[PDB]
Amino acid sequence: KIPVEADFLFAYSTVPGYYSWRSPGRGSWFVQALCSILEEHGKDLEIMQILTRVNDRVARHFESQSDDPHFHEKKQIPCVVSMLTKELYFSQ
Amino acid sequence: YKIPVEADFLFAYSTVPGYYSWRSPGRGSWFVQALCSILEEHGKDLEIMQILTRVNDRVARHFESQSDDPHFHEKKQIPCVVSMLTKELYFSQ
Amino acid sequence: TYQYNMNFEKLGKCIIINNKNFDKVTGMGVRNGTDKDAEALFKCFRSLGFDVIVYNDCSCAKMQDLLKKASEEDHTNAACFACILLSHGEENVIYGKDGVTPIKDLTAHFRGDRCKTLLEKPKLFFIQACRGTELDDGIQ
Amino acid sequence: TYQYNMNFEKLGKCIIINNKNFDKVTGMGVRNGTDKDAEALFKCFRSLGFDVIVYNDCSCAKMQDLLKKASEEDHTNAACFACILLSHGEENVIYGKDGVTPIKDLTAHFRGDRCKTLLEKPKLFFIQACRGTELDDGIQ
Amino acid sequence: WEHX
Amino acid sequence: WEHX
Amino acid sequence: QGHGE
Repeated sequence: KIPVEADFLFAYSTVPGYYSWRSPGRGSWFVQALCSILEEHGKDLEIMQILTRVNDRVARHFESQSDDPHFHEKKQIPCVVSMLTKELYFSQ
Repeated sequence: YKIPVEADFLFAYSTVPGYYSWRSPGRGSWFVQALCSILEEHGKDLEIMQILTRVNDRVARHFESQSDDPHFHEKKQIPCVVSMLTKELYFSQ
Repeated sequence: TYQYNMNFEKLGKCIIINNKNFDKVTGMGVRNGTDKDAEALFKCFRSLGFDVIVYNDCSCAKMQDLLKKASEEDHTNAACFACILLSHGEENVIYGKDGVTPIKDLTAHFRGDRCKTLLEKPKLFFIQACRGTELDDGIQ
Repeated sequence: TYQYNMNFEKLGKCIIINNKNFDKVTGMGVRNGTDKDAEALFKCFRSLGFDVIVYNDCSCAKMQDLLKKASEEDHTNAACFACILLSHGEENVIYGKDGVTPIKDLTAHFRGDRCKTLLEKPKLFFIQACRGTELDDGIQ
Repeated sequence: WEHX
Repeated sequence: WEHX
Repeated sequence: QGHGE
């Protein structure tokens, strides 16, 4: 038998309860980071290594800019939830 | 410049949201038994996510609750890993 | 062994739900830049080997039907499945053009007991949406 | 690079909360087998290089205070931090012998802005507890 | 087995 | 910079 | 494959 919830992987652009920043001209932070890491390592890195790098890229390379002193200089950290039971590579 | 306050946290739950987690009165829980087992064998040479992925497999496969009730009989369990880590994690070197 | 088997004819189907415009009743504004994401995403997953299709401004019933239908297909020759949701959202839920729909109800359709052809195969969901209103201030 | 820097004087503190007995009023029963898990974990984490501490039958106030004080010590010379919770639970909650307390409130003491010395360092939490009352039946 |  |  | 430290 196999657990019915097994082998699922969720990659949220943000941890529970927070905002996800999106730039009208450049697109969202999460997607931007995800695409650049995948278009450069998608074929050679394990899914978890990839998303970990996306996590860092989003946590570092970004910082919001808005008027309201309340939404000024804000950060973001993606969240990965894994029920995988094997390593995942998109090749071979 | 800055870093998110929620960054660098990793949560390894014995079960997915909304479900039970099994434990033996003489053996211990499935998640812990598995975790310790894998850590003994690979704690020093596997990335944290590799170890927990292997722990997910072991819990999902090896075990099955043996109870004399149609409801609690032969049920499964799948661990859950939540990661906000921003780097690979090795416990040595 | 220790890695999922990728030795199949197809890598898998990739559903990209790109919600940009919403109904007035929802009170949600236009998600400018979401088209930029959808296209970058389309190329990336396409390059990985996915057979991706992009559905725009979907209603909650539409998103529900899309996922349900996709779970009913035959993935016997597929290595895995992937779905990307781009929309407005709140903790545990996501917005259709006409309202909100539970994220679990979207992914539940793929539980092992409801999609035999994807059993033991990875099911991936990438979500770009909000999950609350708290802001991360950062430190140092 | 891509790995957390592990070159510190010590690997880190490993806090184990071993909850076995609960107040009759909580309606919770004895968790037989938990000492088995607690000893296995301690032996296992000591081998990894952690300075492990084992706590038993903790109240909610104790769990909270215990972790708050840990987040206030000086971790400057540690590579990371690890906490393991063994108790009864429900979605988002962990039991004390006392009653119930949110997991988020226990881990928040270590957020980046409340524990500057563990900043940019991995904060690990292993949790053995239930998170609802559903049973996974299995497949195949 | 029992549950937690 | 807006939000979702 | 196999990760490399």
